[PDB]
Amino acid sequence: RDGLSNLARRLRFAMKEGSIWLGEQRMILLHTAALGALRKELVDTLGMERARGLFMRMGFHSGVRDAELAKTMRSGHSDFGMLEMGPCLHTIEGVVRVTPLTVDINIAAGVYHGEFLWEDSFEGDVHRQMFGVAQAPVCWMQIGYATGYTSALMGKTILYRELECVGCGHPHCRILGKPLEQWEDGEAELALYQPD
Amino acid sequence: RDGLSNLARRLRFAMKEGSIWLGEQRMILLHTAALGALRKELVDTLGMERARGLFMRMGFHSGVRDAELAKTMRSGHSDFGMLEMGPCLHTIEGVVRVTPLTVDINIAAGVYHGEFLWEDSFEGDVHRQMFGVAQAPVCWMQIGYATGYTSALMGKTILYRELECVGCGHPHCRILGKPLEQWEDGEAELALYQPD
Ligand SMILES: O=[N+]([O-])c1ccc(O)cc1
Ligand SMILES: O=[N+]([O-])c1ccc(O)cc1
Ligand SMILES: [Zn+2]
Ligand SMILES: [Zn+2]
Repeated sequence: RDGLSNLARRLRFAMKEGSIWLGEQRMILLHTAALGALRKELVDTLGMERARGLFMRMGFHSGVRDAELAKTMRSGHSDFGMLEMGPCLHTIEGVVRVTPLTVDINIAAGVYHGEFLWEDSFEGDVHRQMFGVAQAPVCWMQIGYATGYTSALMGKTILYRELECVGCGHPHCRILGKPLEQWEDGEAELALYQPD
Repeated sequence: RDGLSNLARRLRFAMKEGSIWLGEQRMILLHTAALGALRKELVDTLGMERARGLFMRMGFHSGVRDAELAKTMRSGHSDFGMLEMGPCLHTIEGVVRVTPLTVDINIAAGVYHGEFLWEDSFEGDVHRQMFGVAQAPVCWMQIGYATGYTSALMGKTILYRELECVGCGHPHCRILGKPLEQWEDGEAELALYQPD
């Protein structure tokens, strides 16, 4: 659409340089099976908790870099048209089919309240094939990205949580995003986003 | 070499289902910076040697899957034909631009001795900006890839090693693949491909 066809110009493949660039960031195409295998080794080795952390932060970094890109395409787009580049880029990257349910966003006022549908989550899919169906949501990297993108664009922390997840048997994933303090457990969600 | 054009049609973007396909494998587009940041956490917390193995093994799984795909369209393709598909896929993905130097392969006879030139190793050019110049070769995931690809192709253990590598500060990377039996340290090398 207008959010994908436009962000498509920022993507160029250079088989002449063996490289891929999305905006100003170099990219690779990576086999989901390969990342699933890495997940199983990290989970089995560092535990499920330490592992989710590592994936959430990898997602965060990715979401931030795409927010930088989006911000160079500010133009005459609204806050919402700004926001929607995130879901757009997430789709182009082959991670999930993002479907915005309802978004309330003002950047200047520090107001954001967002809810999205996720169809065909790579991360849920991969997780059931490696661990089987899961107790709690598994799209760690995908959530980190949401968190990373939206914080960067708002210049303030916006944590997301998966409300429903394909990893837990549900038909899809579903997520809610809102400012850190608007979260009861928001202090400790933020803790997941720190290395040391 | 010229199989780039052919292999490149196997790669489709399926935005409707938010998914990218290489043959029958689902792929994602991932920022090298984010991958760079996971490598750094892993090196800093698990040890440089222990992270090397994790990425080698992720590479290995990637390679085995491009070999699995290249084994579906071997219509009128010499053994060198099928071998050259690895470098192309690797290049196409955006991991590295690969120059075959001297390839000697006969699958039926167990014959394989390959040397390759690597320019623009994302990995070496990522370990460059996180740990500065390294001392030992640092394109772990990339080498794992060759190893997994050719071993799947030959039906036997082909290990690769880097002779030169940008992450050590040389102009370029250069690799040598050959059967396990023709490596001085081959058995300790095959050991890295096993998970702890
Ligand atoms: O920034 N956002 O609001 C997003 C970005 C990606 C996504 O999958 C969902 C929401
Ligand atoms: O199949 N192979 O021998 C390969 C594959 C990839 C690469 O970068 C070099 C060699
Ligand atoms: Zn999910
Ligand atoms: Zn190298």
